[PDB]
Amino acid sequence: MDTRPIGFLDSGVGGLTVVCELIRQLPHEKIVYIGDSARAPKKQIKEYTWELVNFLLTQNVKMIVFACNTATAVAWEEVKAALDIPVLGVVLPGASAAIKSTTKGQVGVIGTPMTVASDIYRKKIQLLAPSIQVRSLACPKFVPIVESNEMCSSIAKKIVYDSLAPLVGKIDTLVLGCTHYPLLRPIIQNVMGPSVKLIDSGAECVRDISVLLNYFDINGNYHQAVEHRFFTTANPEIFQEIASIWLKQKINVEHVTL
Amino acid sequence: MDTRPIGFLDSGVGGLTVVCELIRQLPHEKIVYIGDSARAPKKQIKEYTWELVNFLLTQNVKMIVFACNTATAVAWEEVKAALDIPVLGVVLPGASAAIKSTTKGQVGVIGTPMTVASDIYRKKIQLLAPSIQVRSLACPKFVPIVESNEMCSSIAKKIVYDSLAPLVGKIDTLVLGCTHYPLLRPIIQNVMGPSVKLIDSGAECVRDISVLLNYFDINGNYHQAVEHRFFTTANPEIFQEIASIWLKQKINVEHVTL
Ligand SMILES: N[C@H](C[C@H](Cc1ccc2ccccc2c1)C(=O)O)C(=O)O
Ligand SMILES: N[C@H](C[C@H](Cc1ccc2ccccc2c1)C(=O)O)C(=O)O
Repeated sequence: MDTRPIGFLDSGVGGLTVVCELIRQLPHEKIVYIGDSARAPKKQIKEYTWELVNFLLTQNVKMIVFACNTATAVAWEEVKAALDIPVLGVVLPGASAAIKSTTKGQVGVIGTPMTVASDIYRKKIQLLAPSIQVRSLACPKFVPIVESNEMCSSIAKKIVYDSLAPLVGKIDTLVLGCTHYPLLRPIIQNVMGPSVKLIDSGAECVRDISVLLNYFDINGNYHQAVEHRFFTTANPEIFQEIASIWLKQKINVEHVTL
Repeated sequence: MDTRPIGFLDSGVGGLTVVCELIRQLPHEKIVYIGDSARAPKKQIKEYTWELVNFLLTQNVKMIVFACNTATAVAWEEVKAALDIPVLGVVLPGASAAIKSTTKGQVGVIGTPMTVASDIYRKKIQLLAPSIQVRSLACPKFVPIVESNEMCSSIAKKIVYDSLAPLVGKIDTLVLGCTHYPLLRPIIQNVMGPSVKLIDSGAECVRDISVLLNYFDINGNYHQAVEHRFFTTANPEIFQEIASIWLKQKINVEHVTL
């Protein structure tokens, strides 16, 4: 019965992969997505996140999903306990998925410099499972390559190659700790080898959403969505581009100023 | 960090399959299981369930799982909204799993006479997804066959055969709507044919538990369980038997009188 949309707060266009996963897994659910392209330390990030949470709230969402790994690591738990509606991040489900797929216990997590600096993935993994060895590594060149949509670029494959070098042959499972990275998946697989299982946090988060939607009895109509709404705090046009390619369809973005 | 056990309230020994699923999927979690073998209408079942909930509560559980389809259908939602700790049933996750696996939209759910009379599975399936055709059918001879542990019995296979006749070739997916039935799985598959996907509610419930344990940040120690405790309101010895076979190990049952 609940026709209210699920809200997504991202730091830019990265979270959009989480969205493509939702549309893929729960075609009937409606979406409210706000990506704070503009703006860019920690305490300051909480403030920014809250601004985006309040907006999602004024959009009557039944749920809020932190599609941003950094935001999750900094405010997720706080915002989660301060609201009555469900709030989940992409970090925990990716860590839990990794914990369960590790064969030897040597886990590698890559991601944004800030996500890695927050060291959230390590702290969660070794909190639920202390014995597992976690190896984190920032890949600052990955995000720019994705937004360029030049993944097949042999120039890109080199960056992926050189960037992962430090982890090659040292881990049994690698966590794509940035929602941008699922677009570099094939390349990442090759560079690591078929012996390394890759965990897509965003995708693992969507699989958690259905379970949560059930548990809190707030599902939408399974046979009916189309009323999707996207908000960005800057670069509305470049946003439409990237978003229209990943979601394979032109989408209407609305320039917002919180 | 949460070392509190997960509580299981069953109507007898059936729920034990849900337990074997937990032990299988989350070996580290601890268990408190109460099966009300004694006692046996609707309003009266709520009272009985509550008695078992209060007991589980006096056992300091961090979660309560209705391992009984009938109890779930009658009190789950009530007890769930009256407690601060998480409470999930086996019905919803089995219905949601069926909704998602149905190819044509012709779903068949079997189970206990009471579960079927409650018509809970139909109501939930056509509530979340109105267009799906749901065909329910009581198999009162199934439970007795399982407790006898004579499944390979050609006499049993006949009962399974004749009991499912009404659904054969009329559904694309069949829901094992009784926690007892997973033990008759092979037989049930043959009688339906490889074109029918079977949904094991109990198993689908356990897969939901991990997601919930995460969400409510109440996981136990992943590397440590052994402190499992079983309580039955009658027939403690016959209980030890059945339980020791399904769980492949002698287990200590405690005769309780709520
Ligand atoms: N996800 C990266 C940017 C983030 C930075 C960032 C992290 C959190 C934010 C929260 C609210 C508004 C803006 C934010 C920006 C990162 O490097 O981890 C990107 O989309 O380029
Ligand atoms: N699960 C069946 C018994 C149940 C009956 C039943 C249903 C709910 C109960 C709740 C509390 C105490 C006893 C109960 C007994 C059924 O037929 O659906 C069995 O184990 O034989």
